[PDB]
Amino acid sequence: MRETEFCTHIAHKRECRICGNYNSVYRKYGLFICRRCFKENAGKIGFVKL
Amino acid sequence: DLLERNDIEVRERDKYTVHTLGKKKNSVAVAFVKAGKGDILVNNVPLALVRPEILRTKVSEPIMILGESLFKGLDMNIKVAGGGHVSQIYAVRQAISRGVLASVKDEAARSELRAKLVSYDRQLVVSDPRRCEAKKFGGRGARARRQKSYR
Amino acid sequence: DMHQKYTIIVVGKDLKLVERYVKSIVKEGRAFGISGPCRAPVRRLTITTRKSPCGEGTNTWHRFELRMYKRTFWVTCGGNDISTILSKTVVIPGIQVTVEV
Amino acid sequence: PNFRGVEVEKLATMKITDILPKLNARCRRRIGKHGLSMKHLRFVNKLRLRRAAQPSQKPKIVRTHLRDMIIFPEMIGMTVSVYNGRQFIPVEIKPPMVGRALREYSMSYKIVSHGK
Amino acid sequence: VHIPKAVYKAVYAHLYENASLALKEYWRVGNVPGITYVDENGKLCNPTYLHVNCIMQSLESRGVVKDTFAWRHHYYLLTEKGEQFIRKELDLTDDVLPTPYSKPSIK
Amino acid sequence: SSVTRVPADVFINSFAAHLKNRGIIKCPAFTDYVKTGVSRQYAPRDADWFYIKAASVIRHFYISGSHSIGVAGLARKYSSLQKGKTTPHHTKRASCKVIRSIVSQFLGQKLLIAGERGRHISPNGRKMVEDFAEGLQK
Amino acid sequence: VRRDEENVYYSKYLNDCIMEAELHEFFSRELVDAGYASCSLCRTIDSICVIIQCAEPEVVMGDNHYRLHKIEYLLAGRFMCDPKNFNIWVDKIIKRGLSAEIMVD
RNA sequence: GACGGAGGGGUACCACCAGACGUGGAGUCUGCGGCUCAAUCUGACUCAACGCGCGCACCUCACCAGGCCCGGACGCGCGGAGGACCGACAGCCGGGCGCGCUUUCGCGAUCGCGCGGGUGGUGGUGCAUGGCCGCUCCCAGCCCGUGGCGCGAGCCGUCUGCUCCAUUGCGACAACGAGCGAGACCCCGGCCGCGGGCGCCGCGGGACGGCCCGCGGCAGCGGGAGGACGGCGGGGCGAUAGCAGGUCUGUGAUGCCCUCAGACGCCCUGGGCCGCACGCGCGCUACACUGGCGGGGCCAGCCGGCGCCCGCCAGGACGCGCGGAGCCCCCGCCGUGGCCGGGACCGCGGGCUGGAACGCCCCCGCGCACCAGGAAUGUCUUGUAGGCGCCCGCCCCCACCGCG
Repeated sequence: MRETEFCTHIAHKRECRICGNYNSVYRKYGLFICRRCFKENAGKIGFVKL
Repeated sequence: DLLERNDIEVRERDKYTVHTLGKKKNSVAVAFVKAGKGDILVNNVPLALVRPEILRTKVSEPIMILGESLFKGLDMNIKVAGGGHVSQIYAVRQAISRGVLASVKDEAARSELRAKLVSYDRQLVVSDPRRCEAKKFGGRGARARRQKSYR
Repeated sequence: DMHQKYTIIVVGKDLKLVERYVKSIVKEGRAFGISGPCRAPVRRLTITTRKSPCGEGTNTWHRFELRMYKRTFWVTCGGNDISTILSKTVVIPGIQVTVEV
Repeated sequence: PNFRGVEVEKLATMKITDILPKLNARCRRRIGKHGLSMKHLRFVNKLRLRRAAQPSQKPKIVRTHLRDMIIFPEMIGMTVSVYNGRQFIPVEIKPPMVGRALREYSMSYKIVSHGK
Repeated sequence: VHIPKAVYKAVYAHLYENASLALKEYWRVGNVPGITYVDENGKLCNPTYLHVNCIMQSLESRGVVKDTFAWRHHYYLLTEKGEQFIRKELDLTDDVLPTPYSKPSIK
Repeated sequence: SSVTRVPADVFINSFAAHLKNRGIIKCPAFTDYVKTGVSRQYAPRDADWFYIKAASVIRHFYISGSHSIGVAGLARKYSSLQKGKTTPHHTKRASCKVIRSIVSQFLGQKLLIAGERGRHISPNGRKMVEDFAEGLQK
Repeated sequence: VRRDEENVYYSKYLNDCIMEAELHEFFSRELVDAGYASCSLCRTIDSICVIIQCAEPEVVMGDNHYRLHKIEYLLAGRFMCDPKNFNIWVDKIIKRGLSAEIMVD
């Protein structure tokens, strides 16, 4: 059935970690968190504006 | 290269008697003096040997203004790490001059002899606070911005 | 006593929290021949994101930096003694203690 | 007229392996460190066995979505759809034409007609 | 849609035993760890994320299991009304208790 | 030390004239045809470029000594940037094959005997190269 | 200078901080209504000891303490936690007027 | 209040002047506008759009050409279990996918319908609106209590003196006390000390307009010396009040409204954003003679791993965990020749990686324009301008961009 072509493509399908957004994965330190998502979750991870 | 324990890391034994720091433009030169036979070599390299040959004449300034009897006999081994090239030479110059000063030591008016060297060259005994600045958002360089389209 | 060499490493966001855990490990270890603490060069974790969610405006950027400082303590003791030291050490929640044999 | 040291008929009857040693980097490594996919490979034997079995004028000229498969010397003599991103482009492969992707000979773009 | 009755009943049990589930949502093909089962062939197999969600949603839709959604995750908290319906599917017994039913008291 | 007192330019140029009488290394033909580097604009016209490079590697080697310098290490002493592009130039390495021959050939003459991470001078070579410097200063 | 710059734990510590943000989100999802204000997990001894500073502790226990470690069990599917290895320190938060999240709830 | 080709003072290299490097002229690139196309997904449009929304061969992906697939939960009404669904070798159609056919094979209510309802959606409206941001804003004002003055709108303090970047103060005053902005504070240097230490790195202190001289009601104000440093280090956080500024296209931020199974749902396959007169909005490299191009002395600071062996490289193998720029400086080669200036366009190969080049690099052709840039523009006062390189963000691939 659909399984024959089901998601057959193999390539990164990386997404932002907190969100479901696909762009700006920002995997700099392995934080797969989102960029627009990051502003909402930066201090908890310990980054600060200083 | 950067503030390490490289102050004396290279040399073991033969403790060099004097330790004098010279610094210009992020370049570290610790001066080690043993009061020998006229060894002013710094960076285990001769005073005549230099990256810019013309620049060497400036690094001989204590030698011309201060008595040569000082440089006639001395011993030196200086660890210079950091600096583009010319930064290293002024740092070296700060090191050796302070190294000669550390040798004078006991005479109380050591400063008075040293100030003849300050009067001819200020900053030969002093370290500058000049350091590279930083860029900001929208700026290709530290004190500029992308050219503005409309006033 | 099979005196194993243990290397204790502590990585924490706050200097105020880190100094307190460092003091306890030094304080607990005077009986066990503890080597003095090693301060790590600060580990910068800068992330720069243009603050605006949309593209409007001269993009202004948020440099969000997390500072990591790690502390190395060498101890030569038995496997149990670190456990006895553990009850005395004041545990700050979430600070990391790494036992390296 | 002679292609890569082989005359048109010689290269036409030569195997894919035969023309491969003297060829461009993309072509040599297409099978050299790689090979073909099973879908790509199957398509070959959906025209090959038809190109060698002519009963008259071809009734096939099959329409295929697959496009960037490097053409094989044998597949010379037949018209392939080489689907551009919308409509199939019928393409007859010349014998000197072989040794490059079927992508090069297919146009998915507008030629010009703007400049307003 | 073919969801095995062995995938169903064992899956219900994993959720029932811990009274909990935390799955990073997967749009399509996925394997959910923590739940494993026996196929008709006697093979130990893990279920599928697409299939598992179709049952997970159904049990929170029945109201048997309370559910939370934190962006891309389902956090399942089973209800007591749910425990009785789970027993009506598993063919298990009323005395059996979810493992967190008691014992986390802190003095 | 006098090997740190012989200016690098004087040491390297003077050492290769007797290395020419020596017949040491034997610079090959393809190497004297190829242009050094993957960023050089065109081939150096030194003609005896390989022989002049051989006086360049073993002098910097005296300072490196025990720490050792691998094939990339001597390429580092002569590292350059491309001078001809519309877009800006990012720094790149010089040619590996020409450098791999110069210290591999030097291993053959026994002046360099190496068995560590990449290459180190045999003491006989360190002494002899230093001895050429001993002749150079005084 | 002789130590790997690939210090594996240096990355691990920030993972605990995203665990902290995920925990914050986890409790924000429905336990903020239950009163969740602040969180701190402890994985130093692999205890996974979490402090849920909250306006009123009794809400999560309810009447049987059944769901108290179910929150830890939810984390058990995610991080292989064991009931009781992990702990929920839901305690009293005094001067709740000072607390902001629940004050605005 | 707001305007004013009204005045009286302030202040800012976003203002200007003394200067500087520019840009616009040249080529090249990237983003627009405007075209074309089956399709060129789009938002933005004076500062305050236009290398910007974090690196489109695929995915992303919004759009075009083709089709698969349900994932129509939960309740009742049905159909009804050897009968709900669902899989299928060949011969196919068809890139293709047992989709649907011929076929003759397997399943076993796990369900199919009818409804009511859930069902997603980078689909519309940001003049539904959240959050956050752009600006006003190199920019200081805001308001409360009590008391005054006014029928009241409002005044007063909150100031027609001086000082400060600044209601910043000091004086004086129907106002008198408060406050919130600015300050303070925090981040990194200028330097040193104590504990230490592998990784020089944690904790203190310290330049205080302190003192000198002149003026200062006084606050302040110059000239000064000592001095790591002269009276904020380089940064962040930033009031009241707004804007119908931007974003529903980041989202479990979402209202109304639409498409809800031949789907705007969701998978595959090939497109496109890399098409595209002219025009622009940033960039980049040039026009050589303080330049080349030359081998060959090198030198960092972000904070970073190397070896060996083949291959011109590109790279590849085999491995061990380990380590650094350019410009410039060298001696040379070289006549003012679109030149051995410049490096375009573009034939011929070698590779890389990726399902796949249409991405990219290297080698070898080739030698575009351009020989100092008209109006009209910017951006900046010390480690500053410029010049010259490193790293990251994104990313299989790929920087001229941006943060540093």
